[PDB]
Amino acid sequence: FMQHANVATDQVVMKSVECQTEP
Amino acid sequence: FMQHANVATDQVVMKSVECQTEPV
Amino acid sequence: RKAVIKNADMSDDMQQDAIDCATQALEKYNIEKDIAAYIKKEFDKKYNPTWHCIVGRNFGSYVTHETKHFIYFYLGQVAILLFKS
Amino acid sequence: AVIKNADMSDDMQQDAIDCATQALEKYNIEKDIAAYIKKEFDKKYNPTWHCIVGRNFGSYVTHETKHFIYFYLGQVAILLFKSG
Amino acid sequence: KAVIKNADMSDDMQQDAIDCATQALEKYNIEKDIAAYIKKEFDKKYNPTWHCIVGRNFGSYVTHETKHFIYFYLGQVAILLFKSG
Amino acid sequence: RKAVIKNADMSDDMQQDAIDCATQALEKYNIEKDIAAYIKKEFDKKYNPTWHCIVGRNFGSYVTHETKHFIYFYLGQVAILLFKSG
Repeated sequence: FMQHANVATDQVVMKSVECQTEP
Repeated sequence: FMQHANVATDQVVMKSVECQTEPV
Repeated sequence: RKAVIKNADMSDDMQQDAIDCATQALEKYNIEKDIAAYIKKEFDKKYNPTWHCIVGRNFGSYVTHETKHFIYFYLGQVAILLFKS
Repeated sequence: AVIKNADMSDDMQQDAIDCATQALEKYNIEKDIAAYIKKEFDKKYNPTWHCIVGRNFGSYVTHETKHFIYFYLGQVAILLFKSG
Repeated sequence: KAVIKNADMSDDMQQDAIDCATQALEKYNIEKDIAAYIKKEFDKKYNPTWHCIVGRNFGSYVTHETKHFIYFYLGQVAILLFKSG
Repeated sequence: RKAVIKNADMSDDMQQDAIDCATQALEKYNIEKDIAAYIKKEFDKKYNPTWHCIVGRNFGSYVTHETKHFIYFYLGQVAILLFKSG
């Protein structure tokens, strides 16, 4: 029998963020 | 017939750069 | 995005179908693991088992494929390896 | 050595790791590392093997039973399986 | 008025960067929102991952993928846009 | 010379290290690009590539960073953005 494999490299969780300097 | 394949991803070249805003 | 064929041992029609199928996959998924699953499964139905697919930005490979059943190409920044064995 | 997924005998699992350790010592390029491992397993355990070496990729493959391994060696991920 | 101080990028992308930035300044007043618009647009158009800085007074040291960097002014406002990851 | 952390996704030790490194940077350099270069280079060495640093008094930003590798803070009147991506 043949088996299916679904593997991938480790995922580095990413975050997006806003920054604004004060007046 | 079976063929062999030897391929690899392109190297992603990184560059560093300085930036400075103009004097106001 | 833009399709760029680096290496191919495959018919012109099949090559284009691989690109089209991969184009659909990127529109459907963002995860490389899921994108590869779609492409492999699609080619198993259309052109019979057994296909294998690798999707990513950084990898090297050494594989054996059936003649006229191999393609290696980019869609934007993503590399796609697709072959039958 | 870190085994992420495996459907393979313990002796072969150990042999794949050993072969990959040798590969890393000889080569620095992923393309060469994969080539060494594939050829080695084709010689030892008959065709047809396939090998993927890299840090960023996703995959969906079909393998013969008891002939599949996916693991890390340091910072490098290695996929090895038999199909055909 | 667009003034390019430094650039490692294709001419099409550069022009697209300026247009995209031009739209942003017309729509938003807060620099962070201007940067958000430009970043999000380039992530969709030219794949992740982009980063954008918008302001009149800052200095920076960043690492970018080759042919994916631009630094320019739109009037008195400086815009840094680059891809890394 | 008062350190004020506005936003952070980073370990306390790294955060404290970011402040210390920036304090050294301000003591050594006066040009904002040089201050940023010092901090970036130092964090690339200590905590692996790839870091990016923004130093200034007036800017807004939208960036993407790896988890637990982001800090945005002031040292006195100067704003410093430091994050890892790639």
